[PDB]
Amino acid sequence: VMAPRTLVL
Amino acid sequence: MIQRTPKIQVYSRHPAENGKSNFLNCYVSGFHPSDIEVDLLKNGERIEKVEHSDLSFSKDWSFYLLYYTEFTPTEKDEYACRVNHVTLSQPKIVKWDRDM
Amino acid sequence: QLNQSPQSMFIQEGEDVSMNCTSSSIFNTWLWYKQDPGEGPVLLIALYKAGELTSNGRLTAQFGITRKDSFLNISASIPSDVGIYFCAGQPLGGSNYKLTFGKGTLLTVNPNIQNPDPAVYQLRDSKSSDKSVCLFTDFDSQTNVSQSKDSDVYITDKCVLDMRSMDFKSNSAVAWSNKSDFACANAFNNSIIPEDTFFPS
Amino acid sequence: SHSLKYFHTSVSRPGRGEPRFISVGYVDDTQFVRFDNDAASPRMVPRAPWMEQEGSEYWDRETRSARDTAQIFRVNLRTLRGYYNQSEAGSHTLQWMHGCELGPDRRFLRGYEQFAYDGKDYLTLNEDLRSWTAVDTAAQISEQKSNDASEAEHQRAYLEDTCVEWLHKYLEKGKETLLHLEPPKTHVTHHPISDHEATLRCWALGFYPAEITLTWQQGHTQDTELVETRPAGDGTFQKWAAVVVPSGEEQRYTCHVQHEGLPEPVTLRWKP
Amino acid sequence: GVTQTPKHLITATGQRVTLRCSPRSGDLSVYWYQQSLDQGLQFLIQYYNGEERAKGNILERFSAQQFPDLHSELNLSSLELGDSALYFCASSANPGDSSNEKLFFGSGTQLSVLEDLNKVFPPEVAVFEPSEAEISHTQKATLVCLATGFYPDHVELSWWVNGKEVHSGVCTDPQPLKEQPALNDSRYALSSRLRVSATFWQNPRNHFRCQVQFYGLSENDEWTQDRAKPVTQIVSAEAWGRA
Repeated sequence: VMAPRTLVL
Repeated sequence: MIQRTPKIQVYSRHPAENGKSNFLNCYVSGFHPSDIEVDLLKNGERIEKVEHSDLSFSKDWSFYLLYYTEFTPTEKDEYACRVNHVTLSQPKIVKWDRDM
Repeated sequence: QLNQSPQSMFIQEGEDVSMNCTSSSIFNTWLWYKQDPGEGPVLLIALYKAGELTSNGRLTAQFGITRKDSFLNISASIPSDVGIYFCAGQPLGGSNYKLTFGKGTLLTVNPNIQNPDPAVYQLRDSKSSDKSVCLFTDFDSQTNVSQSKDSDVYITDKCVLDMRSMDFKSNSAVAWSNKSDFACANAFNNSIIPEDTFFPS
Repeated sequence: SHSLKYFHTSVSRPGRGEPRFISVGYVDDTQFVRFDNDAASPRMVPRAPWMEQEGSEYWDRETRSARDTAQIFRVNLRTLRGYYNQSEAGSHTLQWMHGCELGPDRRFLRGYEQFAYDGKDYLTLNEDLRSWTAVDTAAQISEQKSNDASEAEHQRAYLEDTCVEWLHKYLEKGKETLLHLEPPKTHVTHHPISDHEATLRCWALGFYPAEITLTWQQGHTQDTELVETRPAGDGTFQKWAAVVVPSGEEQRYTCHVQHEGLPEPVTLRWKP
Repeated sequence: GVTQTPKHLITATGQRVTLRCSPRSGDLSVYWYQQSLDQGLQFLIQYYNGEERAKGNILERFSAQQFPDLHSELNLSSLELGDSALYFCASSANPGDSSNEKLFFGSGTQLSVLEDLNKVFPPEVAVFEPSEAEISHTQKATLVCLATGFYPDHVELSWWVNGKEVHSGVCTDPQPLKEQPALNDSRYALSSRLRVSATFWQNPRNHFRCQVQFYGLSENDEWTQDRAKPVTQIVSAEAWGRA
């Protein structure tokens, strides 16, 4: 599964 | 900005055999940006049935795609793939060699 | 999903208070909100790192190395701390801007009353009529006043005013009815009041 | 040693419309999933046969992760424009790669996670997986923001536990395909240049994994042509190594092939 | 700032209602919650940069949207009695801010779903003069105000002394009383005290005025009844000092 959370840069 | 020119490779899936069906691949890699025009040609004329892979990238962020078409080779027929990117002055065309 | 404890808190003015919060799953950020009746919840404290403790005035919150608990502390209680204290959190692994809320903890601070001189007065209306009110006033913090035992009788709970210039605070409950069968002495009977309560004529 | 790796690309499209979000999932050297928002019906889909029968619950989760990333990345693209004092005129590229590697014991070895803007490194999760480093000096704001809000903790949990739990789920799901070793079918070919010269070509064909080593000796380091490892199109890979050999004295050149699927490293020479 | 319109709303069962929210300038996220009589903040729906982000069990009859200008709309229809609550809108997600995920709420939309709009009643305001038995004992004078027979409890009590609003000595009830306790749609009562010095009350040049701001029916609302239209109106009761 891909990462459920990313970054708000 | 990072501008990287493609690394083109025209080849077949299985060893070429006059009359025996195969797959013609034009594998473009090591390029940036994403935007690329790729065409597969038969005796100068463009192939319309041509299909491709999902845009992915390497550890260096350079992209890689594989344009493939089902084809049957004869010794009479000659094939090549035409590639065009922002980094290219004029479309780079490379011939398919059965021994390469 | 979060769980706030205790559901309700009855504290005396000046006393310190603690509030608990617990998740079923591991959390990564904790937010503490206060909600004054009918107004929007307003941010009190944000906690980002495990075991971190951050304060905002007399308020102090803790992260909890467990990653499943957080506490809020009000240092010296002033009666204005009345309200709902909501606990919100960023569940670990939750997509960006996903954050659960608790169902809140109700805080009730009881004001300190200095000079209890209990009394029940009768007030006149600005229109010449029998229609008038009864006033229970200047009573201590321990008087747990009860509702109207009748249909036609109406009694309000203790309200505390401050004449901050003269620096004087007083407790007061209002009583009113329509009946002729309505007197000051009969007004507060179910509500347990002291023997030393003033009653004029 | 196995790896669950993912490749995310978002390209802003001035004039065309909304940006293009593409997700590409890999189990070792095998692509197994993809999400493309250019499509009208955007969903995470199987790209390997051992994913063809999985169930809605899975596809639903994965479409949501991808959809919610596309949403953030669309904003990130306009944020990155501000950092770099760029205009609405140009098309820029945001790339995010994340992955976990297994040890020989089948237990978590390492984890990586990075971001790039316009093909150049931007922000990197440290080897410890506990903070972020601004590789670019424009990435300094993104770096404070992400360290102060403890973002690394979300990724540390994915890379260390989720990624690994699933890498095994997938490895089992396609045991027959993924773990099976297809060794290279070798052969040497002769292509004469002039009367004086001739080219000897060593062919490694139809091998899985893509990792291989091809060498020519008499050690003959001096000017050997080596092409990039290429995909055959059916899951296997291809590679060739060439050397300029003087006419007649062909057998003096030996080809050394080393691949995982091979019990004995194979050595070749041309047969006329 | 988080601006919500309308601040109050009274309507009939079956009817549709639309609630607006204007997020904080720069904030990209909008959340809709509903706070019932005891109940906490039960979440409804979330938006991010014009698109839907999360759904939290909306009634199907509940509908929402965020426009390109990040404003939002919460549609509720066909309205049912139990949908009476405070609807809060929350704003966050400005990428400019360091703590993006910090949520900001607006002073909500109070929705009163009633069966009959003829059950709507404004208050009766009446100010009560201090006891001369209190003045003699305490040397202080408590004025008492009552706002009676009002439905629903969409009111705001304020005291005004010599033209300008006072807060010192003031004491409004935190909660109103039901006039008919064992009754649904029972009219309300509200008390508030104002205590002054005996010598302040005893001066006849001093004007005290209790003021109740009732929030009632819209102008577009149909008023069939023979009695006055219970609209949004200020209902005051005044008194002057006496020796």
